[PDB]
Amino acid sequence: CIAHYGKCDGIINQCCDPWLCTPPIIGFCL
Repeated sequence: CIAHYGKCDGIINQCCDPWLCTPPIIGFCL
């Protein structure tokens, strides 16, 4: 479910950790 602080597919904010994927498109979950 997306690597730690790793980029996301974009429209899919399914980032387990650390918290959420923001921004959604072209961003990293922190």
